[PDB]
Amino acid sequence: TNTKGKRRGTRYMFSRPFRKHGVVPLATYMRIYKKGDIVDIKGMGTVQKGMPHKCYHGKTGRVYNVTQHAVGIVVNKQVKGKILAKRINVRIEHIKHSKSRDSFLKRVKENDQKKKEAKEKGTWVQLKRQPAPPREAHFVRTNGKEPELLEPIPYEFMA
Amino acid sequence: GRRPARCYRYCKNKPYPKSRFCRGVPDAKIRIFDLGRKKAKVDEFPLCGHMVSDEYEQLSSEALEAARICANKYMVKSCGKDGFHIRVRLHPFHVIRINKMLQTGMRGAFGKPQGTVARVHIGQVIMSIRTKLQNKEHVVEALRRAKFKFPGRQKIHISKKWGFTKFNADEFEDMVAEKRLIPDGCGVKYIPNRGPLDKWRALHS
Amino acid sequence: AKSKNHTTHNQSRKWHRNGIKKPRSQRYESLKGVDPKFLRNMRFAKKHNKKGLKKM
Amino acid sequence: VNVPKTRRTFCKKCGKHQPHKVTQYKKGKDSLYAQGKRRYDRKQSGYGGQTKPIFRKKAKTTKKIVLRLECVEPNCRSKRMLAIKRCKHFELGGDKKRKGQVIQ
RNA sequence: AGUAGCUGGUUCCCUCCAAAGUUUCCCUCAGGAUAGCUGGCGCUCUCCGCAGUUUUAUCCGGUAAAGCGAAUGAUUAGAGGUCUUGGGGCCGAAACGAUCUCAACCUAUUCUCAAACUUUAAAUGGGUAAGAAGCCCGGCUCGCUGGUGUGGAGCCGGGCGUGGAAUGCGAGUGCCUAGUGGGCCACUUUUGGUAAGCAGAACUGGCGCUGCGGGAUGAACCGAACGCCGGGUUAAGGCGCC
RNA sequence: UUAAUUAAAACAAAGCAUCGCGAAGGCCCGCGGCGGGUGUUGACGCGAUGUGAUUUCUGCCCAGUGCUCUGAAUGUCAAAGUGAAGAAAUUCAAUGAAGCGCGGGUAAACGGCGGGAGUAACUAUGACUCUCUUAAGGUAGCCAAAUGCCUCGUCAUCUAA
RNA sequence: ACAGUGCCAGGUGGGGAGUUUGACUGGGGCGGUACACCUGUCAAACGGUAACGCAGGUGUCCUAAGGCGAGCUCAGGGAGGACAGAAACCUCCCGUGGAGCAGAAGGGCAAAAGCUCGCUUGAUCUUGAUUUUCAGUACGAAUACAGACCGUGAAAGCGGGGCCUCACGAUCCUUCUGACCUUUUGGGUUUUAAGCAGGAGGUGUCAGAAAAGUUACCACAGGGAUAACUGGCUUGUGGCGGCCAAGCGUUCAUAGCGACGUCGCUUUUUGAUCCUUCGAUGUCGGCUCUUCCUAUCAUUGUGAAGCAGAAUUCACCAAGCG
RNA sequence: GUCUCCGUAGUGUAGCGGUUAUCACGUUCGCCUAACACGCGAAAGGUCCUCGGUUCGAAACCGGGCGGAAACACCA
RNA sequence: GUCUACGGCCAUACCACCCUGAACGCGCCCGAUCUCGUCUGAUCUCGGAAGCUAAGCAGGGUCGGGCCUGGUUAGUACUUGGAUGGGAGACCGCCUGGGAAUACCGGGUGCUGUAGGCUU
Ligand SMILES: [Mg+2]
Ligand SMILES: [Mg+2]
Ligand SMILES: [Mg+2]
Ligand SMILES: [Mg+2]
Ligand SMILES: [Mg+2]
Ligand SMILES: [Mg+2]
Ligand SMILES: [Mg+2]
Ligand SMILES: [Mg+2]
Ligand SMILES: [Mg+2]
Ligand SMILES: [Mg+2]
Ligand SMILES: [Mg+2]
Ligand SMILES: [Mg+2]
Ligand SMILES: [Mg+2]
Ligand SMILES: [Mg+2]
Ligand SMILES: [Mg+2]
Ligand SMILES: [Mg+2]
Ligand SMILES: [Mg+2]
Ligand SMILES: [Mg+2]
Ligand SMILES: [Mg+2]
Ligand SMILES: [Mg+2]
Ligand SMILES: [Mg+2]
Ligand SMILES: [Mg+2]
Ligand SMILES: [Mg+2]
Ligand SMILES: [Mg+2]
Ligand SMILES: [Mg+2]
Ligand SMILES: [Mg+2]
Ligand SMILES: [Mg+2]
Ligand SMILES: [Mg+2]
Ligand SMILES: [Mg+2]
Ligand SMILES: [Mg+2]
Ligand SMILES: [Mg+2]
Ligand SMILES: [Mg+2]
Ligand SMILES: [Mg+2]
Ligand SMILES: [Mg+2]
Ligand SMILES: [Mg+2]
Ligand SMILES: [Mg+2]
Ligand SMILES: [Mg+2]
Ligand SMILES: [Mg+2]
Ligand SMILES: [Mg+2]
Ligand SMILES: [Mg+2]
Ligand SMILES: [Mg+2]
Ligand SMILES: [Mg+2]
Ligand SMILES: [Mg+2]
Ligand SMILES: [Mg+2]
Ligand SMILES: [Mg+2]
Ligand SMILES: [Mg+2]
Ligand SMILES: [Zn+2]
Repeated sequence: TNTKGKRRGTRYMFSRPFRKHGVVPLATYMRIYKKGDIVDIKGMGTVQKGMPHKCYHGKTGRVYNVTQHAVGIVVNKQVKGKILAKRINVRIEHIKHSKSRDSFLKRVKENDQKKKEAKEKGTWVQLKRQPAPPREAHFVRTNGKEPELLEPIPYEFMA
Repeated sequence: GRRPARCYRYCKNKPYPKSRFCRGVPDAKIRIFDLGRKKAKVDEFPLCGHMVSDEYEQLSSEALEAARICANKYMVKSCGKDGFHIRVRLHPFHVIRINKMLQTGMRGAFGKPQGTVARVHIGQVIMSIRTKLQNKEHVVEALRRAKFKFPGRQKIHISKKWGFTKFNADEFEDMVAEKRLIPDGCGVKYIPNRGPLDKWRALHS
Repeated sequence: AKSKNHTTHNQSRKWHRNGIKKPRSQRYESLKGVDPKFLRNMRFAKKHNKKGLKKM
Repeated sequence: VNVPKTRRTFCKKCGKHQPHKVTQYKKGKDSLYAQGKRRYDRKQSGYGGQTKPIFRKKAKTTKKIVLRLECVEPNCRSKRMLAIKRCKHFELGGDKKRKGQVIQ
């Protein structure tokens, strides 16, 4: 069997990328984390304090508590047939603001602007996204050039 | 002394080199990979034939040593001891184990090193011979005779590259004239249009 | 005698019979585990909310 | 392991850091009139033989060292037990280490 | 009527639902407890929520491949330098004087490699988001923070419904609970082993619990899953005769 | 002698050799006693072992384990008794039966009884020597023996084999 | 006045009594520990994932090797300098870590996490929350805080052990520490004793019995979950047979052989496995008797020889008869 | 095969993490003797089996090889 | 055009060598009384202002090494899902989708925030 060691199997997971070792850039500590923020957890081997456990590496959760150095994150974890909402205390070196919602918050403002504007013009504008539709009919101009004929090439043993 | 080569024909295990974890591996049967006139310049031997594996299998170091002898002896007989240069292109790095029985049985069955093999892919060159153009038939026969020391299926193929270089023979002569290639013993160095211009001054002076 | 050691075979089939349900979500989440110093003030803030009742 | 014979640590009676004398803790001798020893004597009397287990399969080769601290404050003289990790060799107030010295 | 975690047996019908051989602990390994898997009783709503699916964004990863004229490790061949060292020589009065010659060294190349190597780096995959529990305004509380009526959190009032990707589907919740806790097989991946109808894993699907058409025959293959019937048509397989 | 698969080389035996005991005793029975057997006995006896007629012999070892003998000279050592402290419970101390430790004896008590190297004027052996070594280092005998793996040992005899 | 007897106490006491004499495990035993832990790999790019799988480590060590601050920069190399040389010490230069950080390995680390100094005891006192294993229990270890006391620094800060991943232990009992503490039963004082909270004494089979053999005189309940025959899969080993052709054969590869290699076949060897049989399939050998195979020793008919004859060798059809 | 153990002058052997690598025999030199032996006074001589590692320092401590010697291999 | 102080991202910014630097800066530089620290006022600390861009630093250059980014490698290698496909096997082809990395070839060589200077 395997060991129950806390950091087993993190040889590559927690190591630093190639030629990106050494000092931690200080903008890592200047990020502002509020209650309700979505953050992606990514353990960093340079700082050994407040390390998330390996199972939380690559997961995204919500901030519920902010201390001087860490935050409390409610992150889902699947254990067999159930998913538990787990609360982990992670130092802010091992997290980053998630962009997963920014595309949504961009759309809301665009939605809220368009909804307001269209209303005062008495017009209807699409607000819901749609899946990419089938391409519509179009013309392809030859420009008096016959398409180049293609043929399969003969086999060649380039051994 | 050793098991028949059918017992280790196929690449069933991950590569198992001789390392600090696999210790006590006996020496491989094949220790020489180049014989003949190794020192011939690039231009003396333009022709190059290959023995190319048509199978994905394991070739034992004993078969590589035997084939090398079989191919080399013919070349000496038909082209002279200085009319060719042979290069075995496979090195037996994968170690094969043995679980030696006489009795525990299958308890603690992990085996001890027994030998070494080369893992060869489909289309991978096994050994190469370069010589003069007129010796084309003698290369093919030398490699045809060496196919009988190996398991599986091999193909003899006369390369379109010049000698043991990576450059086509139909344009190697011009590339040397234009100084894109510089003879460097058995092979050629490639000179790009890059780097310090003092190199260009040296070549062109 | 010897027997089988371990398997998770048939386990995802069992987990999905009653569904792998996500945790239940309520609009009000408990303040368990938040900073004690922060929580002490939030209680003082709630306690004196009635002071500004008339102004509101 | 080498531990100083004094340390300035927290005293619970004084409620502040104070100098303490450090010694090793030694198990006291057993009373004959502890309820557990009295109950044992009664259960062990008469016939029947041994009535409680006798532990044989010892495995540990060391003990946890317990420091006995005593507040030097004349009026307080409180005490406290402070256990440290396992060690085969323990001494109090041994010679301190030195660096850059010739090892004769 | 000794005990038996062990062998044997355990008595009418129909109807509905329907498993497990796995997790952890146990002087635990032919057994229990425990979670999972089942059943029953319902109840709270409904006629928004959810999903073994994709889409769109957004993160996570170090396997496959590749690389070794990139680090670590292993490894073949020549070539050019060379006094910075050595062995052969070799002319000597002899020295770093001369003369070569073969090695070690250095410099560009070159063949071949890695489960316990790696700069690169997939496919499949794992999280998260895709709104009303939202957004935007005005105010109030604070013993927290503080150059600042600053920050942060909470609370009160008000305004906004094009319910803000596709598709499908009614959901949520609580008690009590049996049997099981010997499995085995196949595609693919995969460890040991010469290999095994061998031993051991991952994923999914099966057999076990399951008939039926086909593979002559057959637990698992291929097709297809079953109330009692008539007609039609098929699948996989077939159409000399049986 | 194993009734009913073993008749024997097993058991017994005479012979031999040890051991305890002089009776308030040895050995043994018995829940019990002024109990009982040996014992209607008394060392040429009774009790307990080993070996196994005769013949010839029975080597060395008391380190081990046993058995045994000496003991205030004397470490440990229970209860009771003695002394001190205390309000007492209690605590402490001094003292110190056997037995263990300590020292002798004992193998017809259980048992035990080596290794390396060199060396004689051909070769081989090696009487001889050096060395490590235990409580002795297997003596007289005897042997491929019912005991020797290698092993169907080697030589001779017995056979055509 | 002892024998002796009664009752206590110490010794002896397999004469006798009762009981125990682990588990995993390619049968069991012997051997190992895969039984509690940790690193890399397996492992199939989230996590998880097995074997008596692979390579290793663990039961410790540290008054500093803990804490803070400052100052420095390491391995190696090049070139110089009395004795001095391969290697002593001094100087300059290059040096991305090729060193060091207690230990196994992996990660991490350069005005530092290393080296050297100065000061120190955050290795202290205290309540909850969380993470890891997980049943979302315990322990262990670890993470954010909160309250005190402190250290350090000019200060921001940092520190409640060791840069991170291991380094450890329930109930009952005993022992120590703590309070102007509670109880000590009709009340009061005082010893004692018991409570309450926190440490320690230990269970390594590490969620924690107190434990030696032998049975061929053996017993019962079971087991084909499991060994000793046959049979079955496999064929390493055994046996038999090809292919290439370096050589041997005076000459001459192939009359006859044949290295280095390599491809098969067989189930008259031994293994490996454990599918059937443990409410029983009689376990070696011989004797006797029938039958079948061919991988042919003889015989019939043949081809080839390094076949003069004779004898012999190789090959073919071939198992009728021996 | 599993388990345990051992390699030190020419021979047999000690070595209680810092030794001028112990002891005896042996060998070489000088006395003694007419000469040998015995005896007396002196001298030399260890690839600490080999590779690697921790250690300020390894013959010693820890791993891997190379030789070697014991103990087991049972139930059928 | 540009610098100084403090920065963010952290080589398009690094490394090597060469050329040029107006003004203000930053420096080198000159001393050791004081503060402070050294075997040594070299460093550190302090007091200065004779000299110089020599150096650091800034800008530029090199068929420069590196680094960054494209192309090729290549719809290749690998890969999800499918077949009563092939083949004795080893393995391979096809169907439905995804889709790399060297060598080799090209291009580039810091951007920028706050505050304060210089530059008719
Ligand atoms: Mg394998
Ligand atoms: Mg099971
Ligand atoms: Mg009693
Ligand atoms: Mg009964
Ligand atoms: Mg049982
Ligand atoms: Mg237990
Ligand atoms: Mg059963
Ligand atoms: Mg991996
Ligand atoms: Mg690969
Ligand atoms: Mg299987
Ligand atoms: Mg069943
Ligand atoms: Mg079913
Ligand atoms: Mg079915
Ligand atoms: Mg059929
Ligand atoms: Mg019909
Ligand atoms: Mg038919
Ligand atoms: Mg009888
Ligand atoms: Mg009879
Ligand atoms: Mg006797
Ligand atoms: Mg004696
Ligand atoms: Mg004897
Ligand atoms: Mg004798
Ligand atoms: Mg007894
Ligand atoms: Mg008994
Ligand atoms: Mg067992
Ligand atoms: Mg995976
Ligand atoms: Mg520092
Ligand atoms: Mg604090
Ligand atoms: Mg430290
Ligand atoms: Mg209990
Ligand atoms: Mg009273
Ligand atoms: Mg018997
Ligand atoms: Mg027996
Ligand atoms: Mg059998
Ligand atoms: Mg064979
Ligand atoms: Mg010949
Ligand atoms: Mg079976
Ligand atoms: Mg089986
Ligand atoms: Mg039967
Ligand atoms: Mg029968
Ligand atoms: Mg025939
Ligand atoms: Mg100027
Ligand atoms: Mg100066
Ligand atoms: Mg200049
Ligand atoms: Mg360039
Ligand atoms: Mg710039
Ligand atoms: Zn005090």
